[PDB]
Amino acid sequence: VYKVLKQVHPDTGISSKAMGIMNSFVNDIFERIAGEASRLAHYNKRSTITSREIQTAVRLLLPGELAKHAVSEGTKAVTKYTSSK
Amino acid sequence: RSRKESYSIYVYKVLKQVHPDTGISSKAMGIMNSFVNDIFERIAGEASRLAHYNKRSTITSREIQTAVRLLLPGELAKHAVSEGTKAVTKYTSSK
Amino acid sequence: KAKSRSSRAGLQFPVGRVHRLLRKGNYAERVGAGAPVYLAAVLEYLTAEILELAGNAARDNKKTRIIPRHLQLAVRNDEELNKLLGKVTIAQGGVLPNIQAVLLPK
Amino acid sequence: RAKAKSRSSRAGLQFPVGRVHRLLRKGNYAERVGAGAPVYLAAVLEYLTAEILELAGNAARDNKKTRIIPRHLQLAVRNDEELNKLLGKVTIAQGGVLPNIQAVLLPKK
Amino acid sequence: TVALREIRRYQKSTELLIRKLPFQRLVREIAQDFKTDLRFQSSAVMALQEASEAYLVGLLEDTNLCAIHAKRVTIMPKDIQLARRIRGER
Amino acid sequence: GTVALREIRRYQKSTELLIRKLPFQRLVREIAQDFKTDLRFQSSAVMALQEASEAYLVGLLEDTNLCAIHAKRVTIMPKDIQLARRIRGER
Amino acid sequence: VLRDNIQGITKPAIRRLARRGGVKRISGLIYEETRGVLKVFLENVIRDAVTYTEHAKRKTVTAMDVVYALKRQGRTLYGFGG
Amino acid sequence: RDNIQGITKPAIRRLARRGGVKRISGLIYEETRGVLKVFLENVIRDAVTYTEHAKRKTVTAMDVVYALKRQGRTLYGFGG
DNA sequence: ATCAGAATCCCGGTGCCGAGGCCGCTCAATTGGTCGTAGACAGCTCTAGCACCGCTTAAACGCACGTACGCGCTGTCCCCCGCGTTTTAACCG
Repeated sequence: VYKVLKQVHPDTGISSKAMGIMNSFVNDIFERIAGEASRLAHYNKRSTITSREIQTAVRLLLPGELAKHAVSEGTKAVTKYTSSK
Repeated sequence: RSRKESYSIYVYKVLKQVHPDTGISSKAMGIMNSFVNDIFERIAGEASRLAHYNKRSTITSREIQTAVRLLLPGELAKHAVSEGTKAVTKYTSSK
Repeated sequence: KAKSRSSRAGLQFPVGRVHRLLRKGNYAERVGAGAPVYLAAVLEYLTAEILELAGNAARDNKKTRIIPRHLQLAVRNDEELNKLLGKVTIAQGGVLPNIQAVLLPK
Repeated sequence: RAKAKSRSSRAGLQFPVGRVHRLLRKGNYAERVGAGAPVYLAAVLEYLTAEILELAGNAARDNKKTRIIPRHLQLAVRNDEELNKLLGKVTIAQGGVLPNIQAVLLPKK
Repeated sequence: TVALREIRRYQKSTELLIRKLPFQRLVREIAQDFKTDLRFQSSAVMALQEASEAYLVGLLEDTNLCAIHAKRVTIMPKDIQLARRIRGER
Repeated sequence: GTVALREIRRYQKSTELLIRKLPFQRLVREIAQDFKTDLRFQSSAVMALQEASEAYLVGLLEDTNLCAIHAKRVTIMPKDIQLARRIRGER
Repeated sequence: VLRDNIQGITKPAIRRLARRGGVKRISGLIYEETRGVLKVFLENVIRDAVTYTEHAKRKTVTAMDVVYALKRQGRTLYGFGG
Repeated sequence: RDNIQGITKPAIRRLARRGGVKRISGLIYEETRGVLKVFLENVIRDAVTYTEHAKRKTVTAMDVVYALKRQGRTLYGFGG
């Protein structure tokens, strides 16, 4: 946190109120995604959150085109993660 | 698992205990089954939410009572909590 | 025979049906157990309330059959029930049999 | 010696995976959680935060201010129609909207 | 004068005025247009047509309520936009 | 009514609170005691509640104003709020 | 034709249900926007509902998935399944 | 008394001067005030229950956030 | 269309109190082995999924005459806006 923002925009300051605002925002987003994944696991009788659970929850959450691009980037990133060392 | 579980049959049993002559229609039967399943999932989600938030890695009685209080209006849930506390104490005391 | 909790607890609603979820769903390592009876009682009493409200609504039209139209009428006559499901509308709702002055003639 | 690294970084991310993984396990949702799924969550969260911060920064530069404020965040949210579709259930302090005023408010002559 | 008769008749009946086969066909076409070769349940189609029917009758009741509020019966597209904007889905 | 739209624009740019310490404070304090006495409220939380209340008020009043434009020219009425609330589902 | 059925959905039925809703007259500019936004809403509903079903490695869209998708959308309706 | 006067007339007039409404009325202020009591009472009651489950009797920022998330229309407060 | 007036939009100086940032630490993040366990893929039962058909016609679509109302102008009065002045209280400390 904050390190990434200074890398991409060194000339923009930010108050702690905004940092708390985005912290609560990501808290709510994580809570909603985790709850939706848990419900999807209950519906399909699952005791382990795998890639498909979170992928379906993410595509369900954001709109289609951006979700498709995001999961494509995630696929290329996870192939890079598993292939490199 | 192959047997299609339905939850309207329990409502039917209570209905037969009260007024077995009259009853519900097929579409209405589907409606109450969907309502029962939706309320069932909502209270499960409420328990999950409370358990996550308060770092509550358990759920005995207070947690689900708070879930009932959150789900339902204040006065009706308070009366339900009172009879539920009495029932759970009686059940533990009886054995 | 086989001593199930239904007769001992005196409740027709299924007891371990929730236990199924708790066990196979593996929600936590400390979940439910006592939760079943609690939610079962709450659902039973709410279903009794809804059954009473639907029965009261049905008799207003001198008819003794249950239709989701009458469920919508009973719900929409309740402001608290409206606030519970304000972002919801049930099909076949239509309009009420009482007609306002705007539509009737002079 | 083994290299104990943050598993998001090996996937090209920056958000630490440990806190969200611990929240998932301790949250009473499921006692077993895979490794790839919190990595996907971290990647999605990083991309969304970077996108909203970049759009807010561009709007702020258009707004003739060097630093971010909640008003610029509101304008950034209201600028994209899809963000109004999805993030319309949440607003931020002193909300705003594009000039959708009509021409019937002013007294007629 | 026949408006009274129609109101009484439509209060006495509740038949689904949107037909299952055209809406089924529309759903099949649109679904296969987005993602090809996927099946759709008949019960899901019936539920979706019920949802659309409820949505439109609620929207039109709101439109009528806004009409009579502004001492009118016929309505303009602005009321529909109004209802969607207060609901916030637009 | 014509300078009012200018004031609308002015208050549109404004991004600060209005009644935090002495007022809203006494309000939430009072209501808190009414439910359960001996309660307190974080200053940051107080600010967040005031901003949420004023943002929701802005949105709902904008909705009621656009519903009042349908009644010709410019004038609000109690029935405007009541109707809008019912339509949305709050009432 | 099994394509280009945007004109297929009929306005008379919406008019008749509005008549059932009390409305005694409608306009021509109404359906121009109503049909477009109805098509947009239907597109979004079908998209998220079929997105919901994709989790369980299924090919057919089930009733409970559609009901829970509408529930997530905040415009839910109950039916046979769910 | 001062419970209804906590928010003044020009305060609602400012909220209308930033909320679209160009023409206001006396009864409108009272209605908006009652809606405000309903909203505030709901949130404070939710917070009271949530701070009674953990036996604390005081709300923090996170408490307020969870209380307002229960209303459906969620909000993001300060801190967290 | 055209000039003067009130409010507004951006900028400058100051109080400060919450923001920008240094350091520890400790409770959590990582790495490594087990292996029964739970998700992914081939197969049993069989249900309903995609598309069309015999037959009747209700209803969608296109078109004709006209009325309730869409939209605009006119009268009103009452009921809230504009502004000067006082108090009073909101934010400051």
